[PDB]
Order: sequence, then C-alpha cells, then structure tokens
Amino acid sequence: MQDPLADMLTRIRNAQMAEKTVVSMPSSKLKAAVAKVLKDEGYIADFQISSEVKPQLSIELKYFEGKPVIEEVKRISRPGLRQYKSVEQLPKVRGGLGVSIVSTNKGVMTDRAARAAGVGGEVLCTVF
Amino acid sequence: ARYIGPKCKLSRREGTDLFLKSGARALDSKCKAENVPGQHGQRRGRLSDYGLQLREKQKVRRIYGVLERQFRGYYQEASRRKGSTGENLLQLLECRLDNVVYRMGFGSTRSESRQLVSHKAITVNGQTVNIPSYQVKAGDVVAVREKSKNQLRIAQALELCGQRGRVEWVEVDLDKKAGTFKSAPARSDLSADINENLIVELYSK
Amino acid sequence: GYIEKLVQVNRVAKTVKGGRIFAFTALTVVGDGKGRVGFGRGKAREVPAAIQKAMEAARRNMIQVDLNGTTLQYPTKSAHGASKVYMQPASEGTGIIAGGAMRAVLEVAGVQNVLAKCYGSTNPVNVVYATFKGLKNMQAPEAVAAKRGKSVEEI
Amino acid sequence: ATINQLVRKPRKRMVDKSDVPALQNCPQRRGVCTRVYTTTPKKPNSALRKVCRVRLTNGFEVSSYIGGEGHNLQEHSVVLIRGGRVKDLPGVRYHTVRGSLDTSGVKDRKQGRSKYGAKRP
Amino acid sequence: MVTIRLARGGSKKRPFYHLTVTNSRNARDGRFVERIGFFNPVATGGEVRLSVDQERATYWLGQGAQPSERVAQLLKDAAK
Amino acid sequence: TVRTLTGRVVSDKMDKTVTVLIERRVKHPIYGKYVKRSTKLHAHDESNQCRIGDLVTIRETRPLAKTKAWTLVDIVERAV
RNA sequence: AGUUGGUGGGGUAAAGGCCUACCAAGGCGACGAUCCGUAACUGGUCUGAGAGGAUGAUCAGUCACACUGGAACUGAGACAC
RNA sequence: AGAAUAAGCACCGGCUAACUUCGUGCCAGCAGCCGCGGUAAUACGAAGGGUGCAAGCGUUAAUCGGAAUUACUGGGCGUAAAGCGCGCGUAGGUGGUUCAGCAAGUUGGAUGUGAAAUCCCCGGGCUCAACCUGGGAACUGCAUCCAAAACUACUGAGCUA
Repeated sequence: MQDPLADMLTRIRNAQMAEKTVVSMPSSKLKAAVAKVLKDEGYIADFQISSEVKPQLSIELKYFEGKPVIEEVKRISRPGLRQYKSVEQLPKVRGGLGVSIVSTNKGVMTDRAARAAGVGGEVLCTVF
Repeated sequence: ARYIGPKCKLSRREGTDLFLKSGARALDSKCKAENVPGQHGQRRGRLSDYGLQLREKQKVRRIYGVLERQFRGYYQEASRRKGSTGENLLQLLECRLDNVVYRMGFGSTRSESRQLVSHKAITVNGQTVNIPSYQVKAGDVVAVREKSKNQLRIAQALELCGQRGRVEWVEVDLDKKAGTFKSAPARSDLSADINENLIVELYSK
Repeated sequence: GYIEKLVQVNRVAKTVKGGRIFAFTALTVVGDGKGRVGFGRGKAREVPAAIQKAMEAARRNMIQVDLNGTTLQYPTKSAHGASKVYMQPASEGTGIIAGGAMRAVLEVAGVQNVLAKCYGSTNPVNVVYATFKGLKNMQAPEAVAAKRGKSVEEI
Repeated sequence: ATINQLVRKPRKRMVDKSDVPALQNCPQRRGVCTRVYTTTPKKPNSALRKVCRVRLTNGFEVSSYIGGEGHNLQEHSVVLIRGGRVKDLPGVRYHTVRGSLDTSGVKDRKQGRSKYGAKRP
Repeated sequence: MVTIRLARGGSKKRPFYHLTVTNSRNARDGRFVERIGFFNPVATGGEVRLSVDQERATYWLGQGAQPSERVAQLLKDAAK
Repeated sequence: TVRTLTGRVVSDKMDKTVTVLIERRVKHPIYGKYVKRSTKLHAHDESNQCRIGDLVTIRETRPLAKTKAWTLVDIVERAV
C-alpha cells in the first residue's frame, strides 16, 4: 500500500518459509531493479517482467540444501524513516558475507560496489 | 611501596615456584609448598572462575613485585599499544630495570635486583638510574656502577644465573659485568605456565 | 581430550504426600576445545550423580561450529525463549568477554576472542540454548558462496 | 514507540529522589540530639537499637542510628550524621559517625576500628 | 597595538614560551590572534630551542606589530 | 552571489510590507526524522504587489523597521 | 496599543518605534507565545562499546556584576571594582 | 655513618578473594541485598590464621554504567503495566504506476570557517612517570560553489491495480 518495495521482500520471505518455487507481484522500476541486484548476486535464480499494461514481476527461487539461500531479508529505508548513508557509513551485513542493497546515483547496486564506486545513497534492504 | 614479608606463603598460596628465593635450594626443601599457608592448609575446595583470574593476576604481580596501580596503568598502556592486549602486557613489565638486571643475573632474585638498582649501583647507557620501574629499550646497555663492580652479590648471582636458564634476548659480559638489551622477548621466550588471557578478562569486570 | 565445564547446579523440589523430595539439576557443556561443542542436562537425587548424568547427555548432543579461526566470523544475534544473545568477533588478544552462563560455551567451543552480551532473561539454561542456536547457524564464507553459486569473490 | 510519536514527545527519564534529603548533597551534616531512645525492629529481628533524634544545621529533624556497643550521648549533644539507612528500623535513614564531636568511639574495639572511631592501642 | 610577545606555557621552574601575536591589552597567557613560533630556554637534546616561522613574523611586523625586548633579541638570534 | 530565500506569503494586511513563511526541514538530532519547520519573516515591499498565497523571494538586507530586515526580490508565482 | 507597520521630523559614531507627531489595526502564539521555578553560556569534564546520559571546578573565549537603586561627566574607548 | 629513621587500613556466609576457637545467647549487636544472632554462630565481640590494598585504607555524598529499567541504536500492550467504548474528521505523518524536467533532500569533491588548550596518533625533554612540548589527526557542524539524477520532495503530462 504505502511501501511497495517492502512488499517485494516480504513476498519473497514468506515464500521461502513455505518452500514455494515462484512468486508473482506487480512490477516497478525499483522492484525490477532490486531483482537485478539479487539475481546478479545469486540469491534469486532469475526474474522476468511480463510486459503488459499491468506488468507482473516473477521470481523463481533458489534452495541449496532445502534451506532457502536467503536466510534473512530485512527492509531498512522504510517510508516512515528513510535512511541515507555515506560511502564510509554503508552497512556491512554479517561482516561482508551478506549484501546491503543501496540505491546510489549510479543506479541500484550493492554496498560492495558502492564503496568501490565511492558513492552513497539510500540503504534499501539487507540480505543474507 | 613494596611487599616485605615471608616469601613461601606467596608461592604456597598459589602452588607455583615463585622466584622470590635464590636457586641455591629447591623450594620443597625450604617450605611446605604442597599446602596453602595458614592454619587451614590441608583443606580442599574448588576455586571460583573469578578467583582463578585473580590468583593468575597476583602471580604476575608477585613474580615481578608490582602493585596493580602500575599494573592497571601497565594494562592501560598495553590496552593502549597496538596488537594483542595479551603479549603487550608481559613485555611492559619485562622491560623494568630491576627485572632486566635480574635477567642479566646481577641479582639472584628480583628483590636483590630492585635494591641493587635502587641503590644507584646500575647505570644504563652511562647514566645512573636508581628506579626499579624504568623502561629499557632495544639496544640499551645496562651496566653496574664502577664502585659497585666488586660487589660479591652480583659476583655470586652471576654464577647463580648460569643454573637458571640462559635467557636469549639479552647477553652479559662477565668481565665488564655489563649487558645489552637486544629486543623485547615474545611469548615463546617467557614461561608458558602463565595465562595472560586471564589478565585481560579479569580487568573487564 | 574433552574439556568439560560446569555452568550451574540447581536444587529443584517436588511435593508429595508428606514432606518434599529434593532433586539436583546440573547443566554442563562439553567440547573438544577447537571445533566441537555440546551441552546437556541431567537430574539426579545427588550432586555427584547429577553432574555425571549431564556429562553423557552433553557429549551425545554435539555439533560442528565453523569458526573463522581462534575467533568467530560475523556479528550475529540469537534468541531462544525471551533470552536474546549478541556475539561479535574480536581481534587477537582480548579474552572471552561474555556472561558466565555463556562464557563456558564459547571457551569450550574453541572461541578465545569474542565480544558477547545477554539481552532479556539471563536463565543459564536458556542462554546456553540461544548461543548454541547462534553457533549452530554459523556459516563460513565458502558455504555462503556455495549457496549463491559464486566464488569467495562475493567478499 | 513509533518514531513519529517519539519526535513530538521524547523519551522521559525519571530522576530518583535521594534517600538522604536532610543531608542536602553533602557527605555529612552537624546536628544536636533532641531525644535519645531505643526502638524495636520489624518482624524477624528483636533488639533494642539506640536511635537519637537530631536537629540538623539546616533545620531538618531526623533520627539516625547509633552504631557500636554503648554510647555516651544524651540530650543537647553535638553529633555528625552520615548517610545509609537501617533496614529493620522503620524511619531511620542516617548513621551517626562515632569518633567526631561529642559521640566518642566505642570502648575496647579492636577490629574495624576506623568505621567506629576507635583509637589504636 | 598588536604586539609579538612570549606566552609562558611550560611548567614550574621549567619555562616554555610561545611566540604569540596578540593585542597588547590581552593577558600574557590569555587571548591572542595567532601563534607564530616558540622558544625553549631549557632545551636539552632533540628539543628545538627556537622556531620562528619567519614568513608570518614579517607579515605582522609589516602590519605594525611591536615585538617585546625578548622577542626582538630572539628574532635577531633566529636570523643570525 | 547573494543568498535569497524562497517561501509562501501568509499576511499582507500591513502597509508596504508582507509576511512570508519559510519552509525548513531539520532532522531530529536523535530520531533522525525530517520535521517541517516554520520561519515567518517580515519582508519589506516598497510598493505593494504581493497578495496572500504567492511564492516570493527575499534577501537579508537593511534593517528598515523593528522586525523588518528582509526585502523582496520578485514574485516567482502569483496566486491567481 | 509604541504595541505592529507607514509618512514627516528629531536622535545615534551607525540602521532601527531609538524618540516623537499623524494615519492604519496591526504584531506574536500548540512549530508553545505569555507566565512560574531554576540557571551564567561555550571549548570542554565525568561516565559509556557506541548512541547517549550527567555536568559547566582548575585553564581558555564571551557575558553580567562591583555595598543596594539610579544618573550622567570626562575620555578614542565607561555609564567606570 | 649506621639497617640503622619509616606499616597501616578494610574484609573472610553467598554475591566476593579469604576460617577456626573462645565469650554472648533474638540480649549484646551486624547489616549494600539475601539475611545472622532465641546455649556447639566460618554472618555478633575478641584471639589466632588468611585475604585484598598499602602511605594509604574504608564510610558517606553525587554522576554515569551495569539498566535492553524511556529501548534512535535497542523494549513492550490477549492473560504479567499498557488498544481510547466506538465512528467521522482538522493540523500533521505517510502515500499505487509510467515518461520528462528541476535539484531542496540525497551522494562525491573543492573552498571558507569550525579560536587556543584538552581527547587521540607518532616523536622530543625532565634519571622514568605524573608533567611539558613539536607535528598530525579530529572538531561527526555550518555556509558557498561545482558535478550526478537511483529514491524522496516539487513541476508538467499520462495509466488503472
């Protein structure tokens, strides 16, 4: 309703508790772009956009040993409290093993790349 | 100040060979090291976790004759200095002038070394330093004052230092009765019977 | 070669027709001291029997914690029944900064340099469960790369 | 809890009132004894504790415990009072420092002499 | 008047002086506009006895600053 | 060159002066949430044009009344 | 209700209701005005892993005061320990 | 010149390192909490012993911590304290999706400032230390300018969830 992005993570998180294979939900620039980071990071197998006037976003999910690959996904920059960090202040999820997706001005992209690119932005969510 | 008193009780309380006595005789022939001092030396009873750390703390304190206020500052400086707080600790009080002289063997015990150093009888780098707690550096030469060269105490202790374990990190010239501090020893160079990790954990309480 | 530590000994009781009966409950933690750890409980009428029953029960329920080496890998938080525990890796030198209830667990499990804190209830039985759950869910970097299907380049 | 609810009204910290209000942020005060008496403790205890009512230099009237065995205090005696209450004595929240001004230290004391103002023999 | 004087900034029986640019009305160790150098009368080993920062010393001198009888001697000694 | 502020005007029932509301957003020091703030300033208007509801711009300028140190730049938007 | 603006004049080293004459009814306030109690402020200090909490000795910057109230004089500078 | 002029304080039931005896017997008393003492007290008084500290040792008074016990970091509201009796609604807070613009937020850099001392890092001088001091770091802030347009704010144009 008032946070379509957090709807994406919770839809993903609920499915992995229920051992579902694919999920469907309306798409957007942020939803598709965050799916880009997740797929290139290996947390999701693949994502497609059903290009119609009302587009969906479909994610097929990954399980390694039955346990879902994404152990935990947590929203950070909620609409009630938008969170902005500098390059030095960007979070490190689980000591660098995880990824904290940060929407910088060079597109949506991970915290590891943001430090390399030397740009901060809005810390959207943390993954592990 | 300094602790003045019977020395076996310090070793008997812990049950470890504290080097408060010269190596002329083994401690068992001098004192009942198998009992803690006092009337109730024959009892039993497991020490608590905190007690083990505190007993570990006083072993390092009693071996070198240091009060905790300096030790706490020595801990603070060890906590200050980069690297592990563990080995930063023992180096700080191993570089004391009295302890270095004891390693040089000019005194049979650190108590002799402290009195001998405090009596202006030791000059390091040519200048008389009469304080036990001076921190010597790498390459510093520590010598005995020329008027004190004929002291039988250093004359006796130098031989007693032979049958005590030749320490590698410092060398002594017998004829000149002067030695140089090469470098600060590492963990392997000191006795492993200590547990310096008990030092850090106790001071976090 | 198994190092064993006693966390607590507790005197519980139950009432019957006439007086009360006393039972001693002890919880201990066992481990190799490098990579293995295990905890167990045991109830017996007497302390020498009580601490012993905990011994086999602990050694029969052990796991494999994947430490980074002399320390833990990543700061993690674990909870079990109103007992929240936070543990963070620490550099070489600092001792075991943890509560006496869990200090046995990290020290026995081979951890020697860690920063830990207990939040919420501090029941020794429950906090041991909490740290155990955190240590069991521990993941080494090569395992996470396997989940995401990449190399250690993800760091 | 809501971050917006906190912005309007920040979290408030209670300030506990001192358990020694008549001392007024001072380590000790000087007073005179208006009444020396003995009182009975609560349920578990049973004794005759010596307590005296003190008129402090700031006007406060309080009762403070007299520690030790035996005391020489009576009406119109200048004493120094320190903090710390007595759990089994209702209404007593101060202690009388032995060995200062009129209240002499306990006679024949050998252990813990400094706490009770006792000379070394 | 702006003046260049010495601010006693050492310890008991062990004086240390800061060569200080300040208004003459301010106290000796008090307010100033700029410190330019220092002087060590009891320097023993590696302690520099007198550092002047000759650049800024000329600028305030060109602005009308009047050095005291000690700084003027030290200023010449630095250049001599 | 010169810092000019923009705001919504609120009152114009005076002579040759108009009151402009300035919108600010300062984060709470602890909770880090942006809270909208108000800064009503008594702007001077040598001739009167601005009516209520118009966005205008003002410069910190000469104090020319007891509460009037800001004067108008121009109307950027007129409340038709 | 000089209260908030405007106009003329006076006044200051200088703008300004700083003062005055006249005109208008304005100005501030739940974004806390006004009132009550307390209090010199800051760099800083203590504690804390940090975020924070407590505090404003020594030293340094600013301010206010000089037995209480008020007033001006001289002077570049004071309404002056 | 001569060991000659130089050791005391608190505690020992658990928390908390350190125990026996004697006298007392819910009296005397201790006590930060649990609590001890009513005739065989490691908890009272004394002795011995030990413990910790040491020209200092304890008590008080006060702040912070422990206290995640005002929880932003970092708490809760079925029964432990906590969902207004229930609607509507003002200020406010937050707002589906697409394109373009702008640049207040946001990000990076530069400049000025953020007094000195202090905190911190590397050195130097007092026989060492306390202390002094050199340089650096920091002052997490503000102001201006320059770049960027993923997200928020604004503007313009749309779409139907």
